[PDB]
Amino acid sequence: RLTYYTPDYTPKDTDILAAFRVTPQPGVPFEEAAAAVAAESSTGTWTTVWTDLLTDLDRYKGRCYDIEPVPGEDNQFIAYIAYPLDLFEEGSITNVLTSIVGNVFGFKALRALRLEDIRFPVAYIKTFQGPPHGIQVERDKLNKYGRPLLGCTIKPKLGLSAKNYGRAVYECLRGGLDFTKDDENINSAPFQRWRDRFLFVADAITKAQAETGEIKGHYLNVTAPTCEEMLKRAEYAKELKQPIIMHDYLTAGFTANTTLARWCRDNGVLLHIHRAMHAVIDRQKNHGIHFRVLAKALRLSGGDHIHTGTVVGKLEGERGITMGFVDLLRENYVEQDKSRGIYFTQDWASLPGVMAVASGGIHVWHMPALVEIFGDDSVLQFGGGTLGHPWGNAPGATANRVALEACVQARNEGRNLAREGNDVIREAAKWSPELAVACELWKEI
Amino acid sequence: RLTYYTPDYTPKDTDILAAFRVTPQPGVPFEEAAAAVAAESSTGTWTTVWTDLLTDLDRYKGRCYDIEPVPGEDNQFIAYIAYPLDLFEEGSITNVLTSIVGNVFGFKALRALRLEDIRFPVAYIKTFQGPPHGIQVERDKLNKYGRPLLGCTIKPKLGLSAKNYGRAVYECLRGGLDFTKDDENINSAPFQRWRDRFLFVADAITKAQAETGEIKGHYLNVTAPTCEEMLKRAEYAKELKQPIIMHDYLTAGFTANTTLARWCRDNGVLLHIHRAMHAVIDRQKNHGIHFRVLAKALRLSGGDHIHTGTVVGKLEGERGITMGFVDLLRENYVEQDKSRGIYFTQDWASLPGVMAVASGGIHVWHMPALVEIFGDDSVLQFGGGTLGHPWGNAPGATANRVALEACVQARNEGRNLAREGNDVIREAAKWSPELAVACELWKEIKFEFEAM
Amino acid sequence: RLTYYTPDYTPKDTDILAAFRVTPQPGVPFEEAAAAVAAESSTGTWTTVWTDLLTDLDRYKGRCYDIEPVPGEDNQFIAYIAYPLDLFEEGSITNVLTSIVGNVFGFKALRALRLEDIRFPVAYIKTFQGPPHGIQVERDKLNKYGRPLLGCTIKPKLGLSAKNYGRAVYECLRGGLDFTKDDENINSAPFQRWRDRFLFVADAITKAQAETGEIKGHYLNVTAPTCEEMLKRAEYAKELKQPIIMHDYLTAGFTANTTLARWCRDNGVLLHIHRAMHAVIDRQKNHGIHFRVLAKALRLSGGDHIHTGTVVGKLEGERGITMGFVDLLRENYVEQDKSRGIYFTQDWASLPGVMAVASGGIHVWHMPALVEIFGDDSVLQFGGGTLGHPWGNAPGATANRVALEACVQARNEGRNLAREGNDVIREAAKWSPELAVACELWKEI
Amino acid sequence: FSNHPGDAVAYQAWKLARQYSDLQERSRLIARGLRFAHSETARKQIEQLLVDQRPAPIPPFFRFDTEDELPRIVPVVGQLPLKAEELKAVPLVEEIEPFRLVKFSGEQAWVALPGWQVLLAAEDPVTILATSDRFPKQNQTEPGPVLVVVDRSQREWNDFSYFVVDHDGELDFQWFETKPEFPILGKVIILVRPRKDSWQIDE
Amino acid sequence: DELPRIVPVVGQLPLKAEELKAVPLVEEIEPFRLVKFSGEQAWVALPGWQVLLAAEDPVTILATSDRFPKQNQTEPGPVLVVVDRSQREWNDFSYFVVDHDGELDFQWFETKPEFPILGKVIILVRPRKDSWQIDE
Amino acid sequence: ELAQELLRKLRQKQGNWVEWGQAIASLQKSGYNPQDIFEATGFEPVQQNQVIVGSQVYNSLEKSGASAATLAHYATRGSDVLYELRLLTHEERAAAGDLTFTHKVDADEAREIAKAIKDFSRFRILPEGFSNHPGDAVAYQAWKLARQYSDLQERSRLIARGLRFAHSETARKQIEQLLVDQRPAPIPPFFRFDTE
Repeated sequence: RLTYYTPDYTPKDTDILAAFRVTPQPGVPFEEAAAAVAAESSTGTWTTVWTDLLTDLDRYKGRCYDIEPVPGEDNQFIAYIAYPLDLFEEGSITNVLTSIVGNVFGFKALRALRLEDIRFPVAYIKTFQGPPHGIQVERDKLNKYGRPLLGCTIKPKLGLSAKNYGRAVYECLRGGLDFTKDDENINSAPFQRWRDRFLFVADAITKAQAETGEIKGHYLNVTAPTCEEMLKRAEYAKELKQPIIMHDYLTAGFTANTTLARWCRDNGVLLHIHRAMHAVIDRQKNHGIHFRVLAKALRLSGGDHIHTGTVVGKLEGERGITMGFVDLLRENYVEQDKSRGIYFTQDWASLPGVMAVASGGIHVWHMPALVEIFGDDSVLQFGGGTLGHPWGNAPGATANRVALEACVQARNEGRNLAREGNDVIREAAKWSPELAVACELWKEI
Repeated sequence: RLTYYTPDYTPKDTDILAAFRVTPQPGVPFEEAAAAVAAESSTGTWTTVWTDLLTDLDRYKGRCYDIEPVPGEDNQFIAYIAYPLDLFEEGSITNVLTSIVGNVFGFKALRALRLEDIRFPVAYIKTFQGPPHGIQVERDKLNKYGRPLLGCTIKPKLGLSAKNYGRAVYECLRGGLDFTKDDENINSAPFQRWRDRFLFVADAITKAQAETGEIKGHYLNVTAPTCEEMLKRAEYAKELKQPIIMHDYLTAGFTANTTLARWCRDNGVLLHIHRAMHAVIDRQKNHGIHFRVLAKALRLSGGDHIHTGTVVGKLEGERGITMGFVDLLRENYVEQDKSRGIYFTQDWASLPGVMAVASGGIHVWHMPALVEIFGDDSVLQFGGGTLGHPWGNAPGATANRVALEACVQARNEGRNLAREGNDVIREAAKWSPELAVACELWKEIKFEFEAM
Repeated sequence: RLTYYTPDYTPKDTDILAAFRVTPQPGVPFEEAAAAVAAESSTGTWTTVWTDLLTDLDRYKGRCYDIEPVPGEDNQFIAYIAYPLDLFEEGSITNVLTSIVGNVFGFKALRALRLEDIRFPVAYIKTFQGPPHGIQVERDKLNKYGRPLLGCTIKPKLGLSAKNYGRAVYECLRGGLDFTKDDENINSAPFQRWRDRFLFVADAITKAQAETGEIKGHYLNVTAPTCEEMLKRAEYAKELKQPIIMHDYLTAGFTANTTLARWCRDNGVLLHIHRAMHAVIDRQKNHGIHFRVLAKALRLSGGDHIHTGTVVGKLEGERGITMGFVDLLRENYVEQDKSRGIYFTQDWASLPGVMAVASGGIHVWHMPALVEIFGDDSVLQFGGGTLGHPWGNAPGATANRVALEACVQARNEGRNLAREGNDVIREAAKWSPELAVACELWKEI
Repeated sequence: FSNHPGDAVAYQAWKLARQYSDLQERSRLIARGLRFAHSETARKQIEQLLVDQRPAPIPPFFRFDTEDELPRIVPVVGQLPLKAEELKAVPLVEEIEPFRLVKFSGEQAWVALPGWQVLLAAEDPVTILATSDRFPKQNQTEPGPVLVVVDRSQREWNDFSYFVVDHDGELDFQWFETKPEFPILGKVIILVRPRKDSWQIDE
Repeated sequence: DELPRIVPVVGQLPLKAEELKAVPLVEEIEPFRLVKFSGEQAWVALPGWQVLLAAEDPVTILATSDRFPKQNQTEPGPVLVVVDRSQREWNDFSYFVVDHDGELDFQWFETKPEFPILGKVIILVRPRKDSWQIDE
Repeated sequence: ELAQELLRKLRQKQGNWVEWGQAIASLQKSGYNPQDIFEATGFEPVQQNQVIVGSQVYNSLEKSGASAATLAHYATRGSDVLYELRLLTHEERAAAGDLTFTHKVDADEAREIAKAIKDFSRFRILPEGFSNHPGDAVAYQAWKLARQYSDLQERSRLIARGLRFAHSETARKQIEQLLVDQRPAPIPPFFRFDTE
């Protein structure tokens, strides 16, 4: 009711700020739409009651302080809303979401609505643990420095016995990769049960780490129907003295994931986050929540890895948007840059950073690009698209470690991966026959 | 890769079936697009390897068995996909979502994608507790039969002291309503801390119940950052002999809700579910997940109440859709009706029904329609739009209770609430001064019938 | 070594700031002394090692950013030091003290040194629970609004049986006071054991609260040799469904008190804080820590009451210093005011406030002054000096409730307590014979 | 801006300073640009940012959208009843790239329809304005106006669709069980009939 | 969703002042928003961008992007330009069509009645496959 | 005794809040406790205290010469604001009320003003160039606090306040002096007679 549009107002260092992309109905003035979004996120439609005469509670009103139309676009604007610190429960992403994205998406007066970014103030951030361990601490724990880490996707996705899964894991670890992945779908099921898979994967890890002299790990999927069961599975991994587990934070949810993250710091286990069912919420440019927010939320409700997708098959425009939230995940201070889709300067208050996980149909030939774009603080997940290596998993692994070591060596010398990227691999393939069969199987780019 | 489109295959009584609304990119044939969702939701887009000797894993192949173009639409179809029973973890909505809606919504080859319905088979349903208590079981726990239950929204939404909230709750219950809601956003906060709120709300329910001689209850919000904390608050509610609690299931998440629902059966506390952040997923007709599915999901990961919004300022297309999922929440068997948006016949295998909760801009004049549309099995939540009662909350309660008794009484005689609905409340206002002030505070409405 | 004096530096909103009153030795330049205080509080004397060539850790240096000589005084200055947020453990006053007041008081190069104030930044404050309950919440719990609360000191201090203590408590509660006090010395002892006193005090409370229709409480002293025992005693009070307990936070210490404060919020029991052995640390104007800091520390490591002493026998200068830290305990924003001894603006970030407890040789005649100076949010502790009431404890209580109700009534009408203060009581004494015997026993002022 | 590192840093600071529309918020970034700029061409670009004499307003650009399809302009032969002759007379439309213009000299009526895949697929489309009772009654709804689009280049028979036919010098829509000798002038591809206190949340 | 709109096209710039003024106002015939016309004309169907739908009298002109200020690095290309003839009040934040001694051009002056505002520029628009891989 | 009229009117929200304050105080003095009053009427004991003391403050506004704009406004809002002025005397309240009403002061800001006025009233011999008008008292606070800051940017909040609040022209100068940063009279090196 236009008490919620106050453009004079300067937002405080303690306020939570939201940037919604508002697409109002034809004939709806922007000033009203904006004031509706602040009133429905913060306080509600205000219900005047006899109590208002005695004492006023207006300090807890959220409010639109700026209204900026989107150029290039159809009757569209960015509502910049500011909520005070006292609205929110300390350490609860669950509440943040409940208040900010709770009801406001269900108007009729808007055609559509999308939350693009949240400014988490330092004094709110300091109430979260954040990642169980940082980028830094993870490298310390694993003794892996100066390069991206390499992970493996087991195939086929589903239907394998626990012992088979574990044998498939052994090879791909034995052949030079650092991690292996439990497929997101894989929680306990009739074809394969969660304890048998944990035991045999731990067998595999032990043997593969013994034979190779490198710390190995597998992202054991503790995702589960209940908190009881999630933690039961966490605890068995901890009992098998495992380095890392995983959790589908969106499907399981934020209350559940925040529990697990803190458990992860308490027991010193790494937490690999999968983002299943993100595309339901973050694809449509007119309506939803940009992954950018979901990535910030996962940084606060803890994670040590997060799937960020890939930027190999995507154009220059999306590339910059992808590498914006990757910076929000990994860096301590991220400057406001609206060309990259970052609507506020995010200062993280020395909260640890999450490693970005790249995945898709990537294979040896993509290596130079991935090392170039992302950098060292990342995880590269192979075996994701229609791609096999005809000799096995361990030869397939060798091909990608040799390839990654080659590009990382090359980059450190001063070689240009942007232009010599393909040359570096063919040179590497001359001495490594595992990379030679790989190079011939996929066309370079 | 077109081994996932098999229209000659008849689906099994044990299969989980999905109804995706596929909107392929122009140029992309329906057959490929149908078989993309089958492969990218069920098993991997097959990655052929040297192990084709060991690996005849065709059994775990989800598949499209019918392809049905949506009439009245721009190059759009329903993919009916069938997944076998063994894919899913028992009693796990979290897995059901991870498997079905996990990655398939992030294609490029589709413009958009919306999951309209899921057929949960009987054999899979038997692996879920479902609601902590039925509709019937709830009405027996409370001694409340033959009518809708009445709830109250505390205002203002945010900022009240714990003690204030409790004084507010005391009245609204004292004045004749059954329940009082704790706001969804109200979890522990610097202006109001949870243990204080819970304590004073309990002081109120005790008193109001004693004075009235009706079982009163408040939806205490155990929604919280961690399972540790959520259960801590459930336990304090339980320690205060509380009849009912509430929980923001989508925001908190299914893992955390299923825990709470089971805890709720173990301690015999009623569970009031709030659907905050539904409109993010369930609004755009081309992309997301229909609330229908999120309603079915909440019936499996448990709940006793669920908000269904309102059906009063919405047209007869959308009414049929809203009363299709209110049928899915409350009934045992729900026949396939595609006009209503029910894509599959759903047999619930005696799983308890959830009470539908109506909330919106509703006030005393909406009563006749609400009683007519929903029926007895529902909770009517007042105080929600731009509406106050200028005497206080208890007066505002009395108005609604007197109003509801009037209509329920009237319908039971044989009176038509469709036409005489407004007369029934007018008649009621003659003797009740609280309803009189209310009736004159809001404009009434009469009858603007339907056609189909 | 003068890398720690950087007066150009502007302190950040996230920094912890300290104000030391430095009294250096003759011949010691102020610039060095200041830089020594920052180097010994923050980092230490810096030990150069071969590691310094590779990576530099200078961001964690504390530093003097301002140096202001004290006028009126002998070779004296205020060193304003700024430490970054990352130095400190979240929620630990124990650490704050360990870092800031840990070693720096033990120089030879300084004659003396005193910590006058700490600026706790909002983003550090939000990591503390603070008081278990606020001023506001406490009034809600007790149903006592619009006036100071009244407490009683049992006499004699020591030597009474548990049952005697409880009978003495019954009367003083029965006669109109809100609280009674366990003497600070009283933890379990041969003459009286902690469970017997808790049981009989709870008997007394019940009966006195039944007969009078007012919520009563007693500050049961859970102070104890161990954390185990402290909590054991907390738990029995909780089992006796008691409203309030007490704790000598300085003698027991901050690790112990922070445990108890959080236990107090968890179980909804009020926490009355005694400040025994403050005068050891906060009396001497040249050396120590000003109570101002200790009061801030108690606001963070939780408390619901705190003894602030009295301002009846103390001159205009100390009065303003006393009422500065009382404002730091009770208000949300306190403006920098150096005439009152407040060296930084303290913004509390909606942390609940502590009620100030006034005590000393106060009696009925002091009431007008106490109500005037402190206000409603306070607790008035009678029976502290060489003062008895010859009829009993319950008549003595009646005298002070009647007196307080009279002054509070008077103040609300618009009467001036500053000038009619004495008149208000004599008027009240005409109808209350308990106040009449009291008025005649102590000379007015 | 040159490829000197100092220029590259000044360019970053430049690009980032342009999104801020208030001069106080632009101070950190200008101060950096000046500290770092190596060429004099760059240092000017930075210096420009100090003014707040009004600039060249950014013109109202909208984007060629390849995300959604574009509309098609369709010719309208008039309201039924009509002669075979009047539908034969409307020429094939040539859309002039790059903006899909349509130029025409005689008398004509036009409509802009949405870009529906069927309509884009049509080689030669034409509009006819009729009533809904020209086709079978579908549901209970009363006969209303309908806009009918036909493809004249689709004249091959089938039993599942409707066609425009030359009914002895008259236009008519009918369907066929058995393939006819009656002239078919086109195939019906689209039928279309003609085309608020709610700030209330759907809770 | 939105209604697409048919808009008249006066020809390719360069053009004369009368040519634009010779184009009649379009009457959209309900219920299907038809447009009947007798003389020689050119047309385009655009989307129903809310600003266009708002325009009481719109007209299209085909010009190049270098007729306006250079926005980003991209080379001068073709642009379709829409103007509302019923918006002829001056302001400093938009472009107009003016009276350039026997024809018009597009200009950004803030105080100009001397040259007539024929119309206001509302729209500028430039002219208008192997992956099932998933965003994981 | 029909005293149910008070309750009925209180329950039905007849009249303004000052009426309510007086009604409740009449009921209170007539043998009702605050829980009784809450059961019968919607007013919490905390709200009962707010309006009883608020109405007492309102009595002091009209009995000590508040403007008719102030008494008209505080008739139907601002009980919270008037509760913060309870600390001030019968006489002090009327001017304070005017000031709070003029400046559109919320309860938090009212508390701050009441402190500044109460601070000032303890001075026997008034600070030079400041009257005992509440506006002066607030400007004096802002003055005193601005003098400890030695850099002009840190002095901006406090000057802006002093100007907003200063009532006499003698005070407004004192505030205006603070704007310079021509060097002043250096504070001479005073040491203290030490009785310590």
